[PDB]
Amino acid sequence: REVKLLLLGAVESGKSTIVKQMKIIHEAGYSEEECKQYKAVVYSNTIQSIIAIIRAMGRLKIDFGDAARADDARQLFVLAGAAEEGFMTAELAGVIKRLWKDSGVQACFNRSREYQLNDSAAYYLNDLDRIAQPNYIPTQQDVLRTRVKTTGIVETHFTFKDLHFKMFDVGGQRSERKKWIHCFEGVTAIIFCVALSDYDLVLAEDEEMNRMHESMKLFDSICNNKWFTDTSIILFLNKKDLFEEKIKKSPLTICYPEYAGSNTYEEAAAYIQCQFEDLNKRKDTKEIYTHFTCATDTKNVQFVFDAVTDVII
Ligand SMILES: Nc1nc2c(ncn2[C@@H]2O[C@H](COP(=O)(O)OP(=O)(O)OP(O)(O)=S)[C@@H](O)[C@H]2O)c(=O)[nH]1
Ligand SMILES: [Mg+2]
Repeated sequence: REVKLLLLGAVESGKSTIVKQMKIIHEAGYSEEECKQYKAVVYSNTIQSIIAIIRAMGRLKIDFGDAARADDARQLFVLAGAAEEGFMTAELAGVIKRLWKDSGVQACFNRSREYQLNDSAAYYLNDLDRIAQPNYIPTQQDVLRTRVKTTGIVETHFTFKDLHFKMFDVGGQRSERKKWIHCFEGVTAIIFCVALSDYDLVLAEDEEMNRMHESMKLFDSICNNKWFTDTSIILFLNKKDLFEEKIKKSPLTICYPEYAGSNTYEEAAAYIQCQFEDLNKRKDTKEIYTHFTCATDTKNVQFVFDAVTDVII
């Protein structure tokens, strides 16, 4: 009756967002106290995002659309400290707001594949007025959108379909992957997450190795690990919503030079699915249960997880 699910995957593939979904779906979601706890993370993610674009503008040599933004940018650092403490003055919000609307800033934002930027940058920045209002309390989506690198082993429990689930989540960054082996015992099923949107990105840890190629190496390792022969391997080709948006303006050939299909979601998605499933060295004896997901979308995850559970039995 107990089921141990181990979430694996490279950095920022969406493993922890899936864990938060289990809370939203199988419990009653984040309470007011828990949401308030996330208020400091939302604000630091937001400042972190705008500072990242402003930093990038310096390296890439992009000017502000209006010279006036220069002192707004300086006023940003003077007031940024407040943010991580969980406070957002109308003045700071005003400063971020004006910065986010600048064409030079927007020009740099659109070049975000050239540097590291929070996936939820536009989500928070576009909702500045809401998140900055007095007595703001994060909504479940706000919590789902927060980014905090995972270190250590986070364990979560929930009951679904009469089964007692014990879900384990670990971090995907270099230092943390070395510690995955500590969770290899008694795993009922592994949900390996992959950010489909990584195809045109370099690692936060390196820039000559394509993030998806790294994801492929990790999957090749796990999937084929004989220790995992009787463990169901579920593959979540995640961030399908960002992939759909990217495929229209960024060639999949960057990652896979041999790709002949068109820049359409359906064709490119199927191609990546095949790339990963092809790594399975025992296709007739081992089945990989693939699902396309958008971790932040509760409904998608709810139906996908219901499906995965039926597979687990
Ligand atoms: N738009 C969008 N954002 C997503 C999706 N899945 C995850 N995210 C966002 O991506 C960021 C990273 O997600 P997270 O769950 O922290 O990744 P992780 O794999 O758990 O990363 P780590 O813990 O190894 S470093 C978070 O801000 C989360 O809200 C998705 O499908 N769509
Ligand atoms: Mg995590």
